[PDB]
Amino acid sequence: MEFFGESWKKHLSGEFGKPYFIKLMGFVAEERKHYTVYPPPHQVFTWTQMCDIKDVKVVILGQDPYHGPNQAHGLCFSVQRPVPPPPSLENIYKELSTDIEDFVHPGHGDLSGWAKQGVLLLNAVLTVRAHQANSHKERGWEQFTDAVVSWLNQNSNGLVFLLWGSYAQKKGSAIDRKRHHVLQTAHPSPLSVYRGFFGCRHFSKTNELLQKSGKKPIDWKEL
DNA sequence: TGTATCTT
DNA sequence: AAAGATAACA
Ligand SMILES: O=c1cc[nH]c(=O)[nH]1
Repeated sequence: MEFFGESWKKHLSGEFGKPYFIKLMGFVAEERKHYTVYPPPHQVFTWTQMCDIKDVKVVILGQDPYHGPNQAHGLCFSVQRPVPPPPSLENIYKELSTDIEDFVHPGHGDLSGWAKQGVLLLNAVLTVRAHQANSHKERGWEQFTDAVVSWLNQNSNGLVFLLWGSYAQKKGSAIDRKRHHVLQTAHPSPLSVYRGFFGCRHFSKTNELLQKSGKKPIDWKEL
């Protein structure tokens, strides 16, 4: 057992020996020697430990991890107990409450329950320097996460990609819009939420598009 | 202070 | 690229 889930390591292995990835890991390690980097080393790839790669039905793509202490744990927008849901997640829960009739605030912020159902909780960038949002962008993470999205685009059919925010939206051109469903809206952060996130209804829409492809819907309350 | 996105 | 401007709030 390790950082990468079995199936994900098998299909993403070709990236490890590539110059951009070797250099990206070197940079992250060098940042960790001078600064505090989120999430810790063992939780950078938690998004690979929740379900098998070919069991992925939905993909929620965010910007980068949370930049405050004990927040980011490798699943986009998630926080493990007893850490309270950060501003972005409180907004996600509010949208979920107006979108899904049965959804109520779960009293915690751990999104592992969605991830176990086949919802890939990925960020365009997988690490961040403490207190500095998007500090690790354009260092190599985008090419790695492009490889993840590309693999899913090529080897699967009828996936629902939820691209939240400008940076997450850059991956739109890596997805075949006729073979997969791409839903795009503003980032749930208070600084952008009013630009389309509130009222986007991505959760009910995902479940409707899944049932049209003959797949089982996501129980958003299973947390 | 702190939690995006468009403009210059 | 990076910083200013804009923008919404317990
Ligand atoms: O994981 C996270 C947290 C905040 N914002 C994101 O885009 N992703």
